[PDB]
Amino acid sequence: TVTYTARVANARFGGFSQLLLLWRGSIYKLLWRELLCFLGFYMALSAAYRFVLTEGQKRYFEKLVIYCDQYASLIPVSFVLGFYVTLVVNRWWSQYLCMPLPDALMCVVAGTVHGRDDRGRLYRRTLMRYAGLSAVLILRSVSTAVFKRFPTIDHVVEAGFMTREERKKFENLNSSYNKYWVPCVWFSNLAAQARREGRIRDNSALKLLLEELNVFRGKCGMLFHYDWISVPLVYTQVVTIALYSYFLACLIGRQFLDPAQGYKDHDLDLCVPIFTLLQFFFYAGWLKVAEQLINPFGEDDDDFETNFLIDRNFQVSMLAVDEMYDDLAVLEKDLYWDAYTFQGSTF
Amino acid sequence: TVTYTARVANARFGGFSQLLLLWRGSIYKLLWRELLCFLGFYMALSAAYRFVLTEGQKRYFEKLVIYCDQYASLIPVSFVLGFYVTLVVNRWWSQYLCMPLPDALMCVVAGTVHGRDDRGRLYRRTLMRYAGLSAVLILRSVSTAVFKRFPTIDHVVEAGFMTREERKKFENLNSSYNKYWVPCVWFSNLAAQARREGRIRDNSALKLLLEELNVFRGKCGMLFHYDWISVPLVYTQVVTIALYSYFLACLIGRQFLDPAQGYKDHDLDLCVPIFTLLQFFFYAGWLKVAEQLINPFGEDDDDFETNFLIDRNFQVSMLAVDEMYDDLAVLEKDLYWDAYTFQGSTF
Amino acid sequence: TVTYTARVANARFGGFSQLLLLWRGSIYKLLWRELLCFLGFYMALSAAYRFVLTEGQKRYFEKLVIYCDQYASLIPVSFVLGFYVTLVVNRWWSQYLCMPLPDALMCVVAGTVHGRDDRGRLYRRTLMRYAGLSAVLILRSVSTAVFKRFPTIDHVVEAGFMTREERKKFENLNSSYNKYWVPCVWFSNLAAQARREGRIRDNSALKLLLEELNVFRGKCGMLFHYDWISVPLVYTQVVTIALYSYFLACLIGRQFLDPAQGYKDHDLDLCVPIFTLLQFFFYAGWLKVAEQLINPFGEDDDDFETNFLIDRNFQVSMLAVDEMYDDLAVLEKDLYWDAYTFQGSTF
Amino acid sequence: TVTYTARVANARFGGFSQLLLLWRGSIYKLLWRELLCFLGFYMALSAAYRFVLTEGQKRYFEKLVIYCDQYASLIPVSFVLGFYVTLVVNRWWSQYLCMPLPDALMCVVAGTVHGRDDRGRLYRRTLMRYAGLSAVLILRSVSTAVFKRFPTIDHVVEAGFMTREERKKFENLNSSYNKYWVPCVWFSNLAAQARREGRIRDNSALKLLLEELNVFRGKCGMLFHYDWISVPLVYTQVVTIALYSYFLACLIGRQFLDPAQGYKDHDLDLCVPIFTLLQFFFYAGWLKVAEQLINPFGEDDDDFETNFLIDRNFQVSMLAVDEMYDDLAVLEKDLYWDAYTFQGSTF
Amino acid sequence: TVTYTARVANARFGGFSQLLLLWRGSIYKLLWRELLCFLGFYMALSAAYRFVLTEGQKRYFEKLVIYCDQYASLIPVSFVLGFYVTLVVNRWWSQYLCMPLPDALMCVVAGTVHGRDDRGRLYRRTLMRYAGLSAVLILRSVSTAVFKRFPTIDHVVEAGFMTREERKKFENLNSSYNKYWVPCVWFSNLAAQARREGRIRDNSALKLLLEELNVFRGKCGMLFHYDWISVPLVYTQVVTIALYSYFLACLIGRQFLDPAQGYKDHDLDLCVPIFTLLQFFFYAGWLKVAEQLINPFGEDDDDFETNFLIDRNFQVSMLAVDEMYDDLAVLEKDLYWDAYTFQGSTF
Ligand SMILES: [Ca+2]
Ligand SMILES: [Ca+2]
Ligand SMILES: [Ca+2]
Ligand SMILES: [Ca+2]
Ligand SMILES: [Ca+2]
Repeated sequence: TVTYTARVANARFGGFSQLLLLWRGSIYKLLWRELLCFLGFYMALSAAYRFVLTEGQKRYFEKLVIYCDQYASLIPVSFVLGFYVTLVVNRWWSQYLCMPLPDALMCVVAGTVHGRDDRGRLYRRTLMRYAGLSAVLILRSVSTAVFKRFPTIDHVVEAGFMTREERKKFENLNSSYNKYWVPCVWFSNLAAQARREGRIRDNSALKLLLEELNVFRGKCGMLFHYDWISVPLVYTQVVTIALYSYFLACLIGRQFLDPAQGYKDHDLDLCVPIFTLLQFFFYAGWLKVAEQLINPFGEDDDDFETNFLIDRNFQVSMLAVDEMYDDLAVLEKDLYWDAYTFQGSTF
Repeated sequence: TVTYTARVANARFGGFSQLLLLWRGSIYKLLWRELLCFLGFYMALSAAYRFVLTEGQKRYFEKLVIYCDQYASLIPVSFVLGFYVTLVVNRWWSQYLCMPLPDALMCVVAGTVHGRDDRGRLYRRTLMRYAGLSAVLILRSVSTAVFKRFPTIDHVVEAGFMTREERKKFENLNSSYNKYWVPCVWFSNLAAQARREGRIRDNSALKLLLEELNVFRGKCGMLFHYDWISVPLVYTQVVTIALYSYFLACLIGRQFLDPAQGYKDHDLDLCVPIFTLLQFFFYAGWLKVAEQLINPFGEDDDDFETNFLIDRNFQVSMLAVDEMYDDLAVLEKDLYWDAYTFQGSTF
Repeated sequence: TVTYTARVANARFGGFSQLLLLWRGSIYKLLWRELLCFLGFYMALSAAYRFVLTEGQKRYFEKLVIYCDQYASLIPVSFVLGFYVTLVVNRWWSQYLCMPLPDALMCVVAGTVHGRDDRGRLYRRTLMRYAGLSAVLILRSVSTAVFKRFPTIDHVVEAGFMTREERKKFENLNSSYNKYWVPCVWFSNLAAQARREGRIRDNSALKLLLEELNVFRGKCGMLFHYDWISVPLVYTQVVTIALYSYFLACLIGRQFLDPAQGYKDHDLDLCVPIFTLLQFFFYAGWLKVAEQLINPFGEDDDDFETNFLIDRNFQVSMLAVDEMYDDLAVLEKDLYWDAYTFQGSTF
Repeated sequence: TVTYTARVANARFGGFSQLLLLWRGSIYKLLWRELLCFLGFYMALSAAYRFVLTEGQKRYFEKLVIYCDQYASLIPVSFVLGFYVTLVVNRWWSQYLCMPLPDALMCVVAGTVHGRDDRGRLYRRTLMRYAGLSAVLILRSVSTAVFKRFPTIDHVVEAGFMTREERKKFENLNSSYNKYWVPCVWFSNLAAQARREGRIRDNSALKLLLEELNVFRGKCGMLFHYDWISVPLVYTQVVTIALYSYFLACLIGRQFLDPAQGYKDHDLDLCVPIFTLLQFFFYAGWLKVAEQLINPFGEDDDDFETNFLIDRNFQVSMLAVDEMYDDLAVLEKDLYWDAYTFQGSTF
Repeated sequence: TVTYTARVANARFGGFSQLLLLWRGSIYKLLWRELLCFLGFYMALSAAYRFVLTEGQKRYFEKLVIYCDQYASLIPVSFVLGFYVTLVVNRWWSQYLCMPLPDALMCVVAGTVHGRDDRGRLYRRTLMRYAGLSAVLILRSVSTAVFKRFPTIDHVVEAGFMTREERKKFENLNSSYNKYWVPCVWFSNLAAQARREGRIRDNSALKLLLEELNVFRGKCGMLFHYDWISVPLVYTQVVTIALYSYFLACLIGRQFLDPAQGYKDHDLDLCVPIFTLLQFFFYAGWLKVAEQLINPFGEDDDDFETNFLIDRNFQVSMLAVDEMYDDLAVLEKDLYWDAYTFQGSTF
C-alpha cells in the first residue's frame, strides 16, 4: 500500500503533478519493461522497413500498415478492458473490506470477559488470539507475503499465534479442507466455557460475543471465497488477448511510412510513435493496474500490508483486552461540566 | 471453478501472458466450435466469390459487401452486449454469495447446543444435517451437477443427508411447491425442543440460533429466486440476435474484394479476415462468458463446485459440532504473556 | 416469469440459439406489432417515392433523405435509452426482492409459538394468515393480476385471507390511506397476546417475532413505495420521444434512393431496410423490455407470478406452522455417526 | 410525485405513447421556456444572417458556422451530463428511502407499550408523536413545501405535533445547531420511563423500541446529511456550463447556410433546426430532470409529497397505536382449518 | 462544504444559471490558474508560429500541428478520467457516511444510563466524551484541518476532549500504531462498570450500548482505512499523465494555421482556441473535482466541515445526555385525543 492521502488533501495548482515523481507504487515501475519491449519490437519493424525490405516489399508493407491501422479499431479493447478493470477494482475494495479486524471483538471482549486475575487475562488473551489465529490461517492461505512469513504451521506456533497443545488438536482433526475456521469453533467453545464459568456475566453478552465472532469468521470465509472464485479466467484471457492483439496490430499499423509516397495522413516521419507509445502506456497501464489489483494479497507495492496488519491486529488486541481491561481513569468532571488554533436549506 | 489467484499474486513482466496457455476454463474451449463455424461460412462465401460467381454477379456481390460493411454498424451489439454481460456478472457474484454455508450455524451450534453425551451429539449433528439437507434440496433443484448426483430423494437418503423416517415425513407433506424449506422448519422445531430440554441453556442462545438459521434459509430461498427469475428471456433473445445478425452482416461485409476494382479501403487481399476473426473472438467470447456465467450451477469449468461444496460443508459441519465440541486445549499462557522469515496522513 | 435457467446450465455450441425459438416471454411477442407498423410506414414512404412523386419532388425528397440520414445521429437515443433501461432493470430486481415472503416468519412461528392444542394451532395459523393478508392487500394495491383476482375486499374474505369479524374491524377503521399495514399491527397485537398468554415462552422469542414481522412489513411498504414513486415520468417521456423521433427520422433518412443519381453510399437498392429494421428491432426492443419490466406486477409473460406466489406462500406457511409444528422424526444416529453417481492460492 | 405505474402494468402496442399526452410532471412543462428561448435566439441569428449581414459578412459568418459546427464536438456534454445525472438519480432514490416512516415504530409500540387506560394511550400516542415531530422538524429543515406549511415552530405547535410545554423545553435548550434530534432523545427518555413504570413489560421490548427509534433517527439524520452535503457545486457548475456552451456553439454552428454557396452537407434549407431542437430537447431535458430531482423536497410535480406523507404518517401512527391497540377479532378458525375470478430448473 | 440545496429546490427557468455566479466552491476557483497556464503556453506557441519561425519552419510546424491534432485522439482521456472520477465520487460519499456521529449513542445513553445525581451525569457525559475523543483522534489522523486545530495531544486535552489522567493512561500505553481505538475500549470498560454498578438497569441495554459503540468504532476504523488505502497511486498517475499528455498534444495540434495555405478545416483564424479552452475547462475541471474530492478531509471549500462537525457533535451529545436526561414535559393529551397555511396503481 502506497498512501498519498496527505499529499492531495487540498486541490493545489500543482495538484497531481507532484505525484508523477513517485517511483514506489508507480505506473512506471509496473510498465517500463512492457513499454521497452513494445518500443523494441516497433523499432525492429521500423529498421526492417527503412533499411532491409526492397521497394516492392516496402509497397506491400505500406499497404499492410494502412490495412492494419484502419481495421485495428475492430478490436473492442476499450469495451473489454473497461468492464474487466471495473470488476477488478470493485473486487479489490470488497477484498480489503473482507480482511478480518479484531477491533469489534476486542471492544466486546474488554467489555464482557471479566476478571483481573490470571484466569480472566488468559480468557481474554486466548479469545483474541483465536481470532488472530483464524486471520493468520486464512491470510497464509490467500496471501503470498503471509505464506512466505508462515510457510509451515511450525512457523505459526513459533510466532505465538498457536500453542503446541493447540497444534496437536489442530493437526489431529481429520479434514482435507482448509482449517482456517478451527480457531473460530475454539472461540465459540471457549466463550461458552467462560459464560458457564461466570467470567461472562450474562447471556446477552455471550450472544454479542458470538455475533461479533460470526462477523469476524464471515470476513475470513469471504477472503477464502474471493481467493477461490477468481475473476473468471475467460475474462482475464479475453482482455489479455485483446490488449496483445491490438498492440501487435499497432506494431504493424502505426509504422511511419515514407512521406514521398503521398499516402494520406502519412507525410510527417517522427521516427518514434509518441501517441502510439502514450496509448500503449494508458491501455497496458490500465491492464497492469488490474493485474496488480486482481490479487491484492501479493507483494506488489500497492498490495495490502497483510503482515503489518497481522502484527498491528495482534499487538492492539493484546493491548485492548489485557493491559486496558478495567483500567479507566477515575470518573472526573470534564472542562464543560458547567457550560481553535448551517441549520438547513429552507431556513 | 478454475482458480488462478496464486498465478497473479504479483504484477510480473509476463503477467497475464502465462494464463493464455490454460485450456480448462479457457475462452478457447468455449469458443473454438463457434470460431470454426464462422471461419467455415466466411471461407465458403470467399470461395463462392472467388471461383463460382460470374463477373456481373461479382460486381453485385461487391456492392452488397460494401453496403453490409457500411451499415452493419447500425446494430447496437456493443450497447446490448455490455448491458447484458454486466447484469449477468452481477447476478453471478450475487448467486455465489447466496450459496448457503453452515459456518455461522456450526459456530453457534458448537457454542450453544451442549452435552458430551450421545443426545447432545445427536442434537448438534441433526441441526447441522438439517441445514445441509436444506442446502442439498435447493442445490439439486437449481444445479444440474447436484441433480445428476441426487436424481431422486432415494439418493439423498442413501447419502446420509436424510433418514428414512424423515423421508416418510417429507413425502407425506402435502405440497405441490419446492420443499427445500422443510428441513429449516425441522431445524426451528428441533432448536425449540433442545431449548425446552435445557440443551440450549438460555433464550438469547436460541434467538441467535434462529437468526442464523433464518440467514441460512434466506440464502437457500435466494438461490431458488435466482433459479426461478431468470435474466429476462427478452434480453437473452435480443443479445443473441444482435451477435448473430451482426456477424452474419460481417460474413457478408468483411469479404476481401478483388483489389483490381480499385474500391476504397479494398486493395490488400489477406484471404483471412484476421481482425474480423479477432472481433468475433472478443464479442462472441463476451457472449459465451455470459452464456457460461448465466447459470453458474451447470457443469462448465468455471461453474461453481457445488458437489465439492456439499461434501466440504457436511464434513466441516460434522467436525465442528461433534469432534470439536468442548474440545479446547487447556488455557495456557501464550508467548507474549510478559510482553519474520503508518500512523495517518496528517502526521 | 419465463424461466429458462435449465436450458443454459452449460455453455453449449448452440448455447443461446435454441432460446430464439421461444414465443412466450419473447422479444417477437412484444415487438411484432411495432415492427410491422414501422415497416408499413417505411413501405408507404418507399412506394410514394418510387411511384407517386414527380422528378423534382424526388430530387427534393432525396436531399431531405440525405439530410435526415446525416443529422438523425444528433438524437442521443443510445445515451437516454441506456440510462433508462439500467434504472428500470435495477428497480425490477429490487422490486422482486421486495415481495414479502413468509418463510422467515413461518420458521420463527414454528420455533416460538407453542401448543399442540387447538389454541396453539389458531395462534400460529392466524399470525401467518395476517402476514399473508398484508401481502395480499399490498399486492392487489400494486399488481393488476392480483387486483383482477381480488377486485373487492369481499373477494379477499371469500378466499379465506380475511375473516368477516376482521372485515368489520378493517372497514370500521377511519383512514383515507392504504390499509395494507393493518394486519401487521394485528400481528404485533396477537404476538403480544400470545407472549402474555405463555404461548411464546420468552421475551427474546417475542423480540425475534417482531423483528421478522418488521422485515416483512418493510417489504410490503417498499412495494407500496415502488408502486407510488414511479420512474420519473419525465425520463419515460424523454426516452419514448427519443425512440419515436429517431425512428421517424430513420423512416425518412433510411429510404433507398435511385442509384442512377450517383449519390454517395446510395448505389444498392435492396428495397427492404434490413439493418434499419434490425436497428429498430434492437432499440425498440430495449425500450419494450423496459416497458415490460417498468411495472413487473402486470400481466406480461415475464411479469412476476404474483398469484402463484400468493397461493404458494399461503399453502407453505399453513403447512409449516400447523402440519409441521413439533412434528420431528425421533432423533436417530445418521450414517456417519462413526466416521457420487482446493486448499488456497499460496499452497 | 406523478404516479403512472398502473398505466404501464402491461407492455401494450401504444405502450409509452399514451404517456406523451401528460402535462403534469412532464418534460414539456419543465422545458418549454428553455426550448422557446433557444428557438428565439436561433431565429434571431437566422434572421440576421438572412436579411441583415452583407455578402462578405455572410461569407465570414458561414466560415464561423462551419468551424463551430465541426469543433462543438470537443465539449464533453454527453460525458459530464451522464455522470451528473447518474449521481443525481442515485441520490434521489436514496433520499426517498431516507424519509422516516413510523410503520416499524408503530408496529413495535402497538406490540410493546401496554395499557388500555388513558396513561397507556398517552404513552403510545406521545412516542409516535415524538417520532412524527422529529420527521416534521427535519422535513421543514430540508423541504421548501413543509417549510411553507410550518414557517415557525408556532405553526408546528398549532398543528398538534408539539405541545406548548414541549415548546418551552425545546426553545429553552441552548444549541446553535438543528434540533430535529430533540424528540428522539425525548423518545428514548419516555421509553425508559415506560419500561421503568412497567408499561413496557421486558428489557428486550425496550431494546427493540430503541433499535427502531435509532433506525428512524438515522433516517432523519441522513435527510439532514443529504440536504447539507449537496452534489458538489463544481459538478453542477461544470455540467451547466457544458450544456450552455455546447448549445451556444450549436446556436452558431447549426444555422442553415445559403445552399447556393455549395458548402458540403449544406444544400437543404429547412429554416427550422428540427434535429438541433430535438438534441436540445433531449440534452437540456436530461439536465432539467437532474435539476428537478437534485432537491426532491421542493415543489416540482415529481418532487416527493412530503406534506401528504406527514399527514398520512401522523394519521396512520395514531390509528395503529391508539385505535388498534389490543383490538383483535376473536381467534377464529379460518376457511382451511381442515384442508380465482414451477419446482426448479433441474427437474 | 458549499450547500446550495435551497437554491435548486424547484426546477426554474434560470435553474442552474444562477449557480454559475458563485465563487466559493466553484470550478473557476479550482481551475483559473491551470486555465491561465494552458492559455499562456498556447499563446506562447501561437506567437512563436506567427512571428518567430521562418517559412520552412512554419510548414514543418503546420505538418506537426495536423499530425498531433489527428493522433491526440489515441489518448484514452475520457476512458481513464471517467473511471477515476466515478471511483473518487463513490469513495467521497462513502467517506462522508463513515464520519462517526454520536446521535445513535446519545439516544441510547440518554435511554439507558440512569441517575439524576452527579455520578449519573458523569457516566453519561464521560461515555459521550469517549465517543467524541475517538472521533477527534481519528479525524486529526485523517483531516489536515482537524490536525491544524489539534497538532498535539496537549491541544486535545486543553479542548476538554481528554483529561490529564486519561492523557497519562493514553501515552503510557505501549503501541506504535494509531491509538484512535483507545477511547472505544475505555467506553466498553466504562459501560461494563456502569452495568455492574446498576446505572445500566439490564443486560439488553448494555448489549445495545456495546452494539452502537461498535457501529461508532467501525465508522472511525473505516475512516482510518479510507485514509490508509488511497485510490491506487497508479490510477492517479495514469489519469494525471493522460490529462497532461492530451493537453500538451492539444497545445500543439489546436494551433490556428495560416488560412492562406488552404489546409482542410484550417480556414478561420480566431486566434483564441475557444472550444479547446472549453474542452480543457471540462476535462481539467473533472480531474480537479476528483483532486478536491480524493481527500475530502482537506481545507478545500467543498471539503467536509470536520471542525464544525466536531463542535456540533460534542455540544449536541452533551446537551442530549446531560441537560435532556429524564427531562420530559408531563404526559399531556395532544390536539387529536378525540379525533395547512394516492391509494395504489390498481385501484
Ligand atoms: Ca497483486
Ligand atoms: Ca454455466
Ligand atoms: Ca409489466
Ligand atoms: Ca426539486
Ligand atoms: Ca480535498
